[PDB]
Amino acid sequence: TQFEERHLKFLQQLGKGNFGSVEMCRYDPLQDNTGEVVAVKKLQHSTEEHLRDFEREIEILKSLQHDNIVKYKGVCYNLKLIMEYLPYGSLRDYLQKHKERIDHIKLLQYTSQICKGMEYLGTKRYIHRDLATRNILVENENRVKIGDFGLTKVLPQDKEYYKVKEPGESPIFWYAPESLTESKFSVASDVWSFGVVLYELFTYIEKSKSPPAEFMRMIGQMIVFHLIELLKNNGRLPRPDGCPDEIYMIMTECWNNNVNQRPSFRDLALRVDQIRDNMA
Ligand SMILES: CNS(=O)(=O)c1ccc(-c2cccc3ncc(-c4cc(OC)c(OC)c(OC)c4)nc23)cc1
Repeated sequence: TQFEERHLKFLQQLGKGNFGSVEMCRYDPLQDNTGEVVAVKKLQHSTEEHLRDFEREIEILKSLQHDNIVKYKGVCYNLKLIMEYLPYGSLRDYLQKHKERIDHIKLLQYTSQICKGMEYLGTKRYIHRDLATRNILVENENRVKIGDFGLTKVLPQDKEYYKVKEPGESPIFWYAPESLTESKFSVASDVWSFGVVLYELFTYIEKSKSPPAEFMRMIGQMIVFHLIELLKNNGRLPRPDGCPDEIYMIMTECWNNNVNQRPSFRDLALRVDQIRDNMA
């Protein structure tokens, strides 16, 4: 689980997000082109503050072992996080690319896996804070994984929420109202954002239907102010084209202004699994 920098061969840039950057590399310590391909995450620019967040992120990933969470492999130290490489990339891109070939039953299979991954985080009192299809990865056609933990926090021992306000662009169109108004993040705000993930899936990532596109439409520098007002006024993302009522109702329940009335991830998984069965 200690990887030597000299043996990591760069192949391509996989993405940037939240001050981190990820590369596809081949780890080839025998220098004979037989090593495995791995994903390598590094800081875009290493502050001492950002370095300390990165170290906690590594600890979090390392503590997670679950079929629907990307596998930690080790570190390389300019500290680098080494992970398994998932060959189908981000669910956001995969879904868009194969939309004509992925049915509702398959979306619910992915939805179910995301819920189980999230329930597992919950058991460790981890709050993901960045649930979005762009952060979900595809291992194969039957299996997705939560694939990034850059914003993930551990709840204090004595509170059910964690207050945090970072510099940078926040993904406001996936945020719960209380995250926008009070900077409070909790299992319940992860549930809110999960409802946005579910919306993303059922729109098949159609560009004009993205959460920023739909909310901007509804609002017409103070964008956060008007987003807050819209949500307090029960403005919501619409039912996606083709989305059944019972699935849209899962979304609308995740999007409760009342924090304590949102479903649990365990109940989300049950409902999804039941609807899946009914469809099969
Ligand atoms: C969305 N946030 S991010 O861009 O910083 C990011 C990028 C990569 C990963 C990541 C973390 C751990 C394992 C990964 N395995 C494969 C791919 C991946 C593979 C792709 O191709 C097969 C691809 O398409 C170019 C892609 O685009 C985002 C990501 N990405 C992996 C996590 C976050």
